[PDB]
Amino acid sequence: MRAKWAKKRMRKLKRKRRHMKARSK
Amino acid sequence: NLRAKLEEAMPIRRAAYSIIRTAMRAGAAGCEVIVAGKLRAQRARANKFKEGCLISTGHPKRIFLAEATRHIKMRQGVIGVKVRIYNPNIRGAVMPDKIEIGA
Amino acid sequence: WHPSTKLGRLVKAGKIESLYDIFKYSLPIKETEIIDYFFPKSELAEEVCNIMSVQKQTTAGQRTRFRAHVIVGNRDGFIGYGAGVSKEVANAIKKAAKNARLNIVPVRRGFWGGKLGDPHTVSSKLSGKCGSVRVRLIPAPRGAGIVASPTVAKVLEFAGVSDVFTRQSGHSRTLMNSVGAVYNALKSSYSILTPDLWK
Amino acid sequence: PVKRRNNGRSKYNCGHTNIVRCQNCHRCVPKDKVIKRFTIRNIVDNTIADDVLNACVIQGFAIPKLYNKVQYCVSCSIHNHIVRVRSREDRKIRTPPK
Amino acid sequence: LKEADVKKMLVATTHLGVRNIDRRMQFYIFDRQKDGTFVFNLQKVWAKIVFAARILVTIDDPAEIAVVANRPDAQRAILKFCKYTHATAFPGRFIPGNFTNRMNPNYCEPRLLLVNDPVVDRQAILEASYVNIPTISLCNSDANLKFIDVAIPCNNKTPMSIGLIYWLLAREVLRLKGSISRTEEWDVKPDLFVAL
Amino acid sequence: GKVRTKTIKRAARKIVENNYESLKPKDFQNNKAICSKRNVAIIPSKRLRNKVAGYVTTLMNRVVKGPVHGISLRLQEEERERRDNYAPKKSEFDVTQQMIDSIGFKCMST
Amino acid sequence: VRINVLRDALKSICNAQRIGKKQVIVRPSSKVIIEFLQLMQKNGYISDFAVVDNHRSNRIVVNLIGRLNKAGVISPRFDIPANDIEKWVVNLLPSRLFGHIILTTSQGIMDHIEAQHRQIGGKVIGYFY
Amino acid sequence: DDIGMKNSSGVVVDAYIPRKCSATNRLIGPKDHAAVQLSVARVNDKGKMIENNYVTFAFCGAIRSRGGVDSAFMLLAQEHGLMERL
RNA sequence: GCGAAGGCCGGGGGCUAGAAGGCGAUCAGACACCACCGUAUUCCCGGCCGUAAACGGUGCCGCCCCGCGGCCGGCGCGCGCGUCCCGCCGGCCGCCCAGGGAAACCGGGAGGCUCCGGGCUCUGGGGGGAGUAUGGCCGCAAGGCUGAAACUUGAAGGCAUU
Repeated sequence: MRAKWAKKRMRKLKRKRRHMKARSK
Repeated sequence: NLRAKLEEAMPIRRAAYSIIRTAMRAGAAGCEVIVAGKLRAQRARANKFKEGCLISTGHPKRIFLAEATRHIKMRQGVIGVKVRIYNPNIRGAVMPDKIEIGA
Repeated sequence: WHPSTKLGRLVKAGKIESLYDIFKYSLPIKETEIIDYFFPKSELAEEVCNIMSVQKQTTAGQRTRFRAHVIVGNRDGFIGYGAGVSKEVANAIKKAAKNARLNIVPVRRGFWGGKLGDPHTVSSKLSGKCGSVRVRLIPAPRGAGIVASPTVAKVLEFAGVSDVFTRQSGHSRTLMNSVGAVYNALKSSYSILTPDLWK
Repeated sequence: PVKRRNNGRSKYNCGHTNIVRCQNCHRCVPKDKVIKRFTIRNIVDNTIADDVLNACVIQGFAIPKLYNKVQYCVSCSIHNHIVRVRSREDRKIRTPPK
Repeated sequence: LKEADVKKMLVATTHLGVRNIDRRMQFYIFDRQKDGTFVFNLQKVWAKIVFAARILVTIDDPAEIAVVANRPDAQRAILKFCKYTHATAFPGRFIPGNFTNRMNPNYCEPRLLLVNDPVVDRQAILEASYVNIPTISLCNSDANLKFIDVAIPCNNKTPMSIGLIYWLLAREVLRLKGSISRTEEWDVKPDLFVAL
Repeated sequence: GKVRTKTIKRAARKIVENNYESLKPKDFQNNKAICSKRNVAIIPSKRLRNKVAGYVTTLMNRVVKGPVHGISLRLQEEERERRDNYAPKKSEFDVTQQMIDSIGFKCMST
Repeated sequence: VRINVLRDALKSICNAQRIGKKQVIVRPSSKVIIEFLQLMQKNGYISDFAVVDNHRSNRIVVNLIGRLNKAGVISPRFDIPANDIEKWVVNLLPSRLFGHIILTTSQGIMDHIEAQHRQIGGKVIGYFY
Repeated sequence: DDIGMKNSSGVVVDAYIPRKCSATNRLIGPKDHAAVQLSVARVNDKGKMIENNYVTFAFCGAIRSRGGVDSAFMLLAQEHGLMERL
């Protein structure tokens, strides 16, 4: 299910990007 | 005759059709002319022009099929032509497969 | 020439006066020789368009065959579009010509406004559809001419329609569908009940 | 494109049906999309049927029949040949073969 | 109509019709039996036989009317009809291309057609519609009149009923043109048309 | 065992109808002589003639007992025509009541 | 709901003509439907029409002669200026010579030709060609 | 007053005028190959024999495809007198 | 306001199956498929969440339209009288005449439409980048909802034939 796995990969990366912004600001 | 027409630059379809009709008028059941070589191209084609019924295999091919091969020469390169003419009624022998039957 | 159909046999007598007589009885023409009988002076104008090389994939390789489309028509009131397919470009053109003559149909024609004499436009707004392409043949004034795509323009010159306003809708780059549509519209020219034919 | 009008299941006037398990493959298939073949076989093999009757002391005994409904998924059915890939026209034929 | 014909039609079972019916066929139907069999008013059937006969008589060449039937029972009736009324006959298979293919060995261009059953002779009617040819057909209660210009209500399934209807038509066609007067009864019996 | 070729089969069917009187049903040798006359049938090839003559023998045994399609027997044709043109005496065919009364004919009423 | 009484009527007439039905029934009868049909009866496109009274909206039994080709309504009814009538006739009708555009005018419901002669324009009810 | 398109001179122009279907008044187009023109004979009072004159009936391909021709014909023949209205 | 499943937050409850985890095989490897054990979960109550190939991939109300059958509910008509028959109305369906469509197919419409106009709402405008970024709102969270541009590319896609 590459399209579902693509959205799982995307969500995981947006979660990480939120964590980096949480470390700052 | 075809080799001369091809050297006169007759179109291959026009030259072949002229040979076919003359054989058909002389009564061949089938006339086939194949012209092969670089026909106005650097790639080689093999345009076969055929009309009527022509047998392909068997001892009758020896008896009822006149197969003539030429190597007409054009500037770009050799164009080999084969004319095959099949006559079932050659007087001397009959087609083995054909059954004449009766009334 | 031996006539093959009981219509062709009435045409070898001359019993049939004009192609229009046969059209008024909606008869099917099966021999191109019957059209030739009613077209004595150098037959009728013929044009070859869209010769397409179509390939069927086989185990050995692609088999290229040629689809020619031919329009035949007088410059007065008749148009036929037919198509043939043969390995030989020439053979297909002959088959296309034969089919085009067999499907020759009449065009009503008419007046945009002034009724001075000869009909110059189409009788009404005529529409025909082949595949995606749909055509709109609308009357035009005597000053206008065939406002059409080059392909449709040839069909309207070979139908004797001097001036027509046309609009094509669809993939009109497909010339086979394009000529088919403007032919089916020009086959509806005598299927429309106008107040003129109400009696 | 859409191969079948029924969409491969008999769901009419319905938004959800019950879930059945394919007996061989143990999968979850909707009730509408299931093979549902009911079989009545005699309890014993037909080769051993007459000799069971001779052996049976009870007079007038009738051999028990086994009544079961075998339900399978499309994958767990085409592979067992219970249903077969059909021609596009043959697919339309709804009548049971034989 | 005449009384003798009505009694003959009653023993024919021409009135009897199939348990399925079509809305176009309802005009002819008189009533439905408790089983479901739809009887036809024989007078309505007769008017169709004579109306059809007048159309058959309007052709100049009677041998240009093609009578085609695939039904085994109809085979003898169509041939007898062709012997009494000169006409082209198609027994057994219609053979596709018969009316449309110039190079057909049975190529016939008819100006009328007669078909025993719209269903058993579907190909014949379809070809008639390709070449402007009219069509007259014998029709039961389930009648698909597509491409059928004139239709005679009858059982069209019972072997005897098929025979009487062609005989009732042959008789009347011959009488309208000349030959037997409607005063003098036909010497030929309708049992000749029916095949055992 | 060896399926006959369409030329052998077709020719044999033509020979059997043309020489139905001349041919005999169960004898290949008798039928070979008929087929090799160069008159009622001209077959080139000894093996073709033998093959056609053998089909003819099989087809002749079928013709006498339960005849088969593609063969036209004048003897069967006259008998078929006799029944086809046969008349069944007085014709029993000569000899829903509400409908009869609806026409008003009321035939056989009461 | 039934917003346009006339559209359903001219659709139920065109469908009947395509079937080849001689007579049809219109479920709701309006005064503007009768005026549109009356115009078609004075142009020969329709035959006799009879409004039965059901004591509600009323029905119309319409007789047809195969003569009518297309009957429709323009919705919303757009008021047409006098010089705009010809631009409408060049798109809505086939041929400047045949066809009719029915427009409600202060004088009354009239064809485009009648409106042109009186040199007035009005809201377009529909069209029949 | 004639059935053809006219010009200023009033001469009927165009060419042939297509037949109209008897039942549906629909012009039979040039390539409509399902159109039929069968005729029905009339009978004299004495001897009930045809007068060699018949009423022609043209039906369009569409009314034939619809399958309404059979009923149409009877009604048209009843108007023409050949069939008894009944 | 409601909203499958999974998830979450409190209480419980805990038979089965079983995301995780652990094992035994497999294999070149196998932390996959298959076997085995088993936690969350599955179940209930009070909430959150707000999503599904949530599909008829087909908004809603209205009109007409062609036959042929099946089933379901209600009602009426004959008839001996039967869970008959023929209707009617509402529903669910199958085939399909036209007609439509690029075709598959739709035909109780995807018909009545280049011959184009019954009313109302929503959405799309080559394929990526990208449902990303950022801002807002919402949720406890997971996430939901709204939603770019720079930049890239000449096709991506539908249906059908071989």
